This record gives sequence, structure tokens and C-alpha cells, in this order.
Amino acid sequence: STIEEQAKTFLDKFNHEAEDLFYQSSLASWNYNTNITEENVQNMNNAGDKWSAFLKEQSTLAQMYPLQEIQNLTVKLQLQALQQNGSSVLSEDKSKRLNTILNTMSTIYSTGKVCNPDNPQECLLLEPGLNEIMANSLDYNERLWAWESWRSEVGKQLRPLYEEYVVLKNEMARANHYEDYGDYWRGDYEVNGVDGYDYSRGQLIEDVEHTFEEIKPLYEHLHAYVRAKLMNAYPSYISPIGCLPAHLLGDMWGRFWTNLYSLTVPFGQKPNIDVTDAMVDQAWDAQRIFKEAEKFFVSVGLPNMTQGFWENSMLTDPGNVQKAVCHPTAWDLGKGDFRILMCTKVTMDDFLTAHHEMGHIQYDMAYAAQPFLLRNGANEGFHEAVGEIMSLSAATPKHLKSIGLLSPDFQEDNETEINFLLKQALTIVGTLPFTYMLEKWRWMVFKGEIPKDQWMKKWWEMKREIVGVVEPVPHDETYCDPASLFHVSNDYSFIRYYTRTLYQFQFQEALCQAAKHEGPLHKCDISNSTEAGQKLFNMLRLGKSEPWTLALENVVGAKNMNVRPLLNYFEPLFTWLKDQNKNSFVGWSTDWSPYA
Amino acid sequence: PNITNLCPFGEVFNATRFASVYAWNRKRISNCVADYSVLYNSASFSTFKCYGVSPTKLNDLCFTNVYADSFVIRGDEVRQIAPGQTGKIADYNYKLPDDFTGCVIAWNSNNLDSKVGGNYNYLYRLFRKSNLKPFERDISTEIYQAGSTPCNGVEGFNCYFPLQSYGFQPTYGVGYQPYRVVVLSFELLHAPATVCGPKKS
Ligand SMILES: *[C@@H]1O[C@H](CO)[C@@H](O)[C@H](O)[C@H]1NC(C)=O
Ligand SMILES: *[C@@H]1O[C@H](CO)[C@@H](O)[C@H](O)[C@H]1NC(C)=O
Ligand SMILES: *[C@@H]1O[C@H](CO)[C@@H](O)[C@H](O)[C@H]1NC(C)=O
Ligand SMILES: *[C@@H]1O[C@H](CO)[C@@H](O)[C@H](O)[C@H]1NC(C)=O
Ligand SMILES: *[C@@H]1O[C@H](CO)[C@@H](O)[C@H](O)[C@H]1NC(C)=O
Repeated sequence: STIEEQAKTFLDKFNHEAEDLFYQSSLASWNYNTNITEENVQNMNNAGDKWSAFLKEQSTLAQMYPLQEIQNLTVKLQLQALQQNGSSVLSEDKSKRLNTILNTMSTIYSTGKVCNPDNPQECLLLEPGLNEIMANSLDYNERLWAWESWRSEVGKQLRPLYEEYVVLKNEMARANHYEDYGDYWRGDYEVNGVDGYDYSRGQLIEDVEHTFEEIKPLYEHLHAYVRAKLMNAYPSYISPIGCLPAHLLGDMWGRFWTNLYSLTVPFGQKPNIDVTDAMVDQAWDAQRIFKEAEKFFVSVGLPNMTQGFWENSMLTDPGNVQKAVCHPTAWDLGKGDFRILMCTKVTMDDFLTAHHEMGHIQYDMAYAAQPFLLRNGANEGFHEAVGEIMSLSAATPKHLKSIGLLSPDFQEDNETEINFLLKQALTIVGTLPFTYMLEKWRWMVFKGEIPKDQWMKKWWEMKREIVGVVEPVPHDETYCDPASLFHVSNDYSFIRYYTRTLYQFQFQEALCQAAKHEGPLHKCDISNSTEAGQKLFNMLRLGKSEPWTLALENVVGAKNMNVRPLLNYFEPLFTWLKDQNKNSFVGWSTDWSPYA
Repeated sequence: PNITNLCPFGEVFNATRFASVYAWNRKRISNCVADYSVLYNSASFSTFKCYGVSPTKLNDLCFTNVYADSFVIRGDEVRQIAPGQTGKIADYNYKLPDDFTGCVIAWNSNNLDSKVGGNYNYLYRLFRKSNLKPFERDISTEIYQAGSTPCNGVEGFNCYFPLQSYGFQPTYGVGYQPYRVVVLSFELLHAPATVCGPKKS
């Protein structure tokens, strides 16, 4: 008789058929990834095309039910994801051209080689290649050569493709009643229809700036300390006042500064935490790693893994001919099928990655009772932050001494905490200006504030202003330097990594106050405390059924993203860096003083 | 006397293929002796609730009519098969009365009913105009008219086929794996009762 009952019946039908077809698609993708075979590629293509055609047909049927006669907010949340036309609002020619453009972005980015000009005799791809020379080599000239070669090649390949991509995406977003495609990316954080908890998608570009203006002194001190320390390896190439050259940061894009820790460790004579030789002397195994992770999870009060998880996951390289994608991915196939695809070695980093992926798995099992549309994170940052909680908790000396891995008489003095917090800073606060700059550049490009002839000038200007990195040689619009990154070339939103890095410290402070930890936040372990686990599970269980502001307020008491836990986490490191930079040039002006 | 001519519970429980829940089989059991203690001693049954009896009262009380109803459901709605529950199977597929006097027997059948490509043969009724009466059966495939528009037998935006298939693949989690469920109904009428427990000689 009414609209809402018809909508609820349609949603039930869509939930059942979508669970079936999504399980088929996810099983096909799993069989492709754990078993590289062209038949599996064809099967995964067929399953993905069937799911895409089904989603397009049910999106066509969803427009017949108007939203403004529906009073139930859960029905609105389930129906808004169906009523989005997506790329289908374009013509068939434009949609086919956009799909072909995205595919050739993927194939160009995947197939890059590092062959020397006038020496084409032998070279590798990026992953056995550029990662090794950019991460481990201390030489200036070969790093500059690799940087210039890769960026020049992928810039000349990807420059007009990205221009057609931004034009087509702007047309698709303007047809879909959004202002721009960057505004379409901000639609994930938009909350409407809940009074008090409303969050406009234009408020996100205010909140990100408001958090970054309080990040900025800490990043200035970190950059000053790094620039002072980098003089020891590059005496003449860098200046004490100006910004850093781009190819010295230990990563191909400057996204993570983790590889610069070995060059910039404060106290090398102190025995740092390794727990890898002690792991291999105790003769651990991947099964032992994941069993200790599951023992850590049930200490907090989370439910343990199913037997199907243990019998179906691929935790070890399967064999000779069965090649697989070794990237760490947690898989939620639906219908109670949870499994982890991540190849393991006896490594502390693999232990932390196992904690990360098992946290993603626990987050996926938490919203299993939700209907199919609401089986997702509250925003795109929550699902990545929940694993980072487990990564921060497992890295503590208290958790390592609890499991008998670390030596019991290991002393946690000042230096052994400062050098660990510096590594955590190079992992975490180092990615913040690069992430905020990249998303601001993409938002200005998608908005149309930057013309074609000013892309690279504005990009390098904002890099010098925000990140404090100068280009090694001058570049022009014939290249497209930011498109060399995976996420921008493969149409991924990148603001998830900023929000992940603030929500992880908000959640960590909330759980450590819940776990009654009287010490500092970096030494806090949220293990063995059921009262923290219930508070965590109360927001894990919601899924997309609640606004992300309300789910955030359920655990931290604040309905907006906040930056103070990140600052008070790094507070001893901040005080040590402020006492370290008494005479060095803290901060920077925009300049070309190292290289013109 | 000697005990021979037992009830064929092995015919019901150990059947090769069970029925789907929208068309559940009902078998009348009469004029035989039944060993419920043998059923209880079998550890394979993952769920054994009795709502008006104990196995001791199963052995010590004679009954007139025993109806074995058998179907396949998922693990999550095993708790739905109970007196007074509300849920999709309990509303549209198989309704138990509030004053039920019987036993509900359920065990996992993932190693028989599941197959790798999906056993879509096990159906269930998703939409119906009204809830069922207790022990009602409806094998009708009438197109569900959710809106004011007539269906005229064809598929449409508001006219849905009422039956949906379970997937039942062996990689499913617990709660989505198939569970063979046998429900026994015990009642007394104005008739000579004949079914009763075995006698210790
Ligand atoms: C992996 O792929 C090969 C390619 O034919 C196939 O023979 C093999 O059975 C696959 N592995 C598994 C576990 O199915
Ligand atoms: C929305 O619908 C669901 C399913 O019928 C119901 O459980 C929930 O209470 C409804 N919400 C409101 C606010 O009426
Ligand atoms: C999970 O934990 C429960 C209760 O501690 C236990 O009964 C069950 O066997 C555990 N399952 C696994 C796979 O460890
Ligand atoms: C957590 O509790 C267990 C059980 O007593 C204990 O073995 C372990 O040492 C505890 N962990 C910490 C960090 O106290
Ligand atoms: C079913 O099969 C099992 C195993 O063969 C057997 O022990 C049992 O007696 C059979 N009948 C019943 C009613 O369980």
C-alpha cells in the first residue's frame, strides 16, 4: 500500500541475490589471486561482469522508489547506494572510453621497467627494482637516475590519459548532481538526515586544514631533525635552511619515511627491539603467529576465528607453480567466510601485519549481522584504522614480554622509547603532509582551479609549501609527476589515509582510558581488558547502519575528527625534538636554496 | 516379550535427500516401538531441544500420533524453529504452535548437502501475504504482489517470485551451512495409543 513496505521487500530481495552473487564474485577473485591461471582470470571477469550487470539492473529499479516518502533511515541508507547512477549516467561510448582509459592506466603502471638509457641490457620491474635501490642504496646519483627515469617514463605515458580521465570524471560527477569528482569522493563522509550529527561534505576540507594546522609544528620539528641528520650522508647536496631533495626520502614518492630510520636513528648503540632472531631461535611458525594473534584478540574479548578461516586461509607460499599475489589482503567473502591472503616469513613486520589483517577480519565479522548494504566501514578510514589499533597494540614491549617473545629483563629507558617513537613518527606523521597535499592537489584539479598548463607548477609549489621537499631538477607540464603513485593512477581516494591516521590515535586514547592505563600512551597495551573490548565492539558492530560521527562519539565522546591524541602520543618525542633543535633552523620558508 | 518391529526412524533420519523447508515432508508414525534414548545417545546431533518432555518421559510415556517433519535450513534459523519465535522461516515456511509438545532435532549436513558450485535445489519461501497457521503447508508458487499494480504472472518491479535458493557451498561459515532438521510432534487424541518406549526385559 505504501512506498516503504515495497522498498523493504525490494531491499530483502536485493540483499539475498546480492549476497549470492557477491559470494560468487569474491570466490572467483580469491581463486584468481591464490592461483594465477588464465581460466581463473576468465572466471573472475565473468563473475565481476555478472555482479556489475546485476548492480546496474537493481540500480535501475531503485529509482522507481523515491527517497522522500521513506521515513526509516536504514532504508534510506540502503537505498541511496543503489540510487547512485555512477558511470552509467554517461553514454556507452564515453563509459567504454573511460573503462579503457582506466585499464590502460593499470597496464602502464604495472609494466614499468628500470632500464638505463644507453644500457638496455637487463632490468627489472618496480617491486624487485625501484623499491630496493630507493630503499637501501645511500648513493645520490643512482637514486636520482632511477627517480628521473621512472617519473619521466610514466609522466610521458600518463599525462594526456589523466587529462581525459579528469574531464570524464568531472562530467560524470556533474551529471550525478555533484559539483566535481573530488566532491563525489567527499560524499563518503557526508551525513544527512540526522539532526546534530549532520556532516556536510564541504566541511571535510575545513576539518582537514584545521587538523593540519596543528600537525604542522610537529612536522616542522621532525623535518628539521631529519634535514640536520641527513647532512651526514649527503654533505654537499642539501642545505641547512632549505627543503629536502625528493629522491633522498627512502621511498619512491615520499609517502612513507620508514626506510630513513636506519640513517636517522638517534641512539644506534642502544639495543633496539627486533624480536626476530628470538622468534626464529624459538622456532615459530605462521600458524603460531596467527594463533598468538588470536590469543591476543580473545584477551580483549573479541570472538575468535572460525575453523573455516584456519582451513581456507593462505598463510604460506603454496608451492612452485602456484604463483600468487603476495600483497597482504584480508578477505571478507560474506556468508561467514573470512580468510587472510598474506604470505609470511619469520619477521616482526609480518607479525604486525598479521595483527593488522586479523583486525580487518574482526572488523568484517563484527558487522556480519547487518544487511548487505551496511556491511562496510562507517567511512573509508575506519576500516583501515581498526587494523592500525592492533598494530600499535602489538608493537608495545608489554605485549611482547607477555607472549614470552621479548627478553624479560629488557629495560625500557628513555632512549629505547625515543628511538621507537621516531620510527613510529617516520611511519605515521611523515605520511600526513604528503597525503594532505596530494588530496588537496586532486581536489583543486577536479574542482577546476588549476589549468592544464599549471598542474606541475602548482604541484611542486604546494610540495615546497606543505611537505618541504624541492624537486631535484626542474620539471614542467610535459611530465605528470603525482600520477606515478598507485592510488591516483588506479582511481582510488587517498584521503582515507589521513583520516585513518587520526582515528587510530583517537581510538587508541579512548581504549587506553577504557583500559585504565596510567602510563604514557605509547607504552599502553589494550590487551586483557574486556571493558575496552566491549566499547570497541559497540562501534565495530554498527557498520554503515549509523553515521560515522555517532559511531565516533560512541567511543571517544566527540562527534568530529580530532587531533589532540596524535599530539599527546608523540609528546616525549616532541619535547626531545624541541630540546634537540635549539640551534638548527626549525621550519622552512619556500625556497630553491639546495637546488634551483 | 521380545522387542521387534521398531519404528523406522532410520528411514526418516538417514535419508539420502531431505526436503526443502517450503515443501517439508510429514510422515505419520504409528503402531511401533521407538527408542528415543538411542537418538539421544548419538553425539552427532548438534541441537536437541524438547519442549514438553524429557528423554525419560519419552521412554516412560506412550503416545497416539508421532509426526516427523523434516527439512533443510541454515544454522542461523535453527533457533527460529521453536515455539513462539518470530522470523522468516517461522513466518512464511514452517510455523510451530505456542503450546507445542515435542522435540526439535537438528544436525549439520555440510558434508552431504553442500556442493562446490552451489546446491540451489534447497529453496525457501521469502514472501507471502500472510503468516502461516501452525503446521500449515503451502507449495504454491503464486507471484507475490507487493504493490497496487497487478502481476498477471510476469516478473516486475513490485511482483517477485516468492521462492529463493540457498547457496549451500562447503566453504560457507557456520550459520550458513545446511542443517538437516527433524521435528517430532507428540499428542494424545481420543484413540487407542500404540507408540511407546522400549521395555527392559
Ligand atoms: C593452481 O592452478 C593450476 C593451473 O592449472 C592448477 O592445475 C592447480 O590445480 C591450481 N591449484 C589448486 C589448489 O586448485
Ligand atoms: C527500520 O526498519 C527495520 C526493519 O523493519 C526496523 O527494525 C527498524 O525499527 C526501523 N526503524 C525505524 C526508525 O522505524
Ligand atoms: C573459540 O572460543 C570458544 C570459547 O573460548 C571455544 O569454545 C572454541 O572452541 C574456539 N574456537 C576456535 C576455533 O578456537
Ligand atoms: C594477560 O593475562 C594472562 C592470563 O593471566 C597472562 O598470562 C598475561 O601475562 C597477561 N598479560 C599482561 C600484559 O599482563
Ligand atoms: C544412521 O546412520 C548411522 C551411521 O551408519 C547409524 O549408526 C544409525 O543407526 C543410523 N540411524 C539413525 C536413526 O541414526
